Amino acid sequence: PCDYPDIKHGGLYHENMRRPYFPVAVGKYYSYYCDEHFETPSGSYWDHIHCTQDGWSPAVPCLRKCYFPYLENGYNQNHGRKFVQGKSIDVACHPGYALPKAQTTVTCMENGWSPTPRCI
Amino acid sequence: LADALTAPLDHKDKGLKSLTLEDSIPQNGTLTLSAQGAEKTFKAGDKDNSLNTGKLKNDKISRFDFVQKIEVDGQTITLASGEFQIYKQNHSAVVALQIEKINNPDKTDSLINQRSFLVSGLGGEHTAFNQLPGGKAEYHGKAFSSDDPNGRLHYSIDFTKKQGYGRIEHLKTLEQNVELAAAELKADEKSHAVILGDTRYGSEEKGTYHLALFGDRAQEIAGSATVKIGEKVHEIGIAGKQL
Repeated sequence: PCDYPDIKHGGLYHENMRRPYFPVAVGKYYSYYCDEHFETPSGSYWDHIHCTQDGWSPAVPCLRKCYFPYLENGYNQNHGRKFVQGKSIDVACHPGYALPKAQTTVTCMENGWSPTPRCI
Repeated sequence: LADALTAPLDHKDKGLKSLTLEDSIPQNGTLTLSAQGAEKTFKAGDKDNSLNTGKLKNDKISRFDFVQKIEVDGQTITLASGEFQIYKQNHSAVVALQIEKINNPDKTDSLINQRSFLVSGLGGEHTAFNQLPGGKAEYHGKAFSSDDPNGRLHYSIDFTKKQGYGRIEHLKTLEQNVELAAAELKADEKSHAVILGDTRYGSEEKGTYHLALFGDRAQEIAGSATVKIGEKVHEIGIAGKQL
């Protein structure tokens, strides 16, 4: 029996209606959304969260999505490209520019790009 | 349709007159509705901007073309697009989104075909739990799903027993009629009257339904239901009224 889902970076649709009926039995499912900069594992802004014998599924309902920014003094072959949490990408700077602290790649983390994709 | 997107609110209109769309606006972006050469944009932030439902036909689905957008690195990109479906009543409304296409993850300025149907929200004057009449009430109206807008809703509420039950009929995409099992009528956080229970294929459980009561005398019900056939989740928009 699953209690109200703590959907980090998301939440339930029809929250007010559904809230008074928790806990829910195994097999129950609800439509949920993801906040700004986040997405469902299916790559959408919404999906269904399921009450399984192992608890709420998906276990990580909302994943960060990082858009590759325009680089002043860098090559823009990846501008307006979407990357999902965990994915990394090489940063190609113009000659005489580099990523700070001798970095070669940026990674999409729960709080955004690490480090910030910038050619100093 | 065009008038609903441009014209202002007037008392002379057949209610529900105004509807807020906050739940249909994802990722703190914008929602743009278009029909008959007209256009209106809704931002997730403000609640003062609303759809003029007073211009729309009662007891019918109104269909607007939709586009959900987000602002990223100066540039504004399309998150999703499809058909916005609004079913209108006197004190209530059911909003469903038929998503036809989503943002292409590899080419953000373009789109990929991906179909999904979501009942995103409701609207109207909610019935306070303390405004519930005595005895029983019967409701009749629509049930609508992905490419299935002619289903029927039959629903009965025993206010004294704080309980309701009903049925969804004539949904082409569903093999059987959907039983809306005996469910408890409760007060939510805002002290509004709500019902939530099981959807069934006879006696076999398949999902959940929930309804909110609308109007000062619980004249209407509006909500949503789900049916799970194998791994496919069917979302259904439901709304009825006292005849």
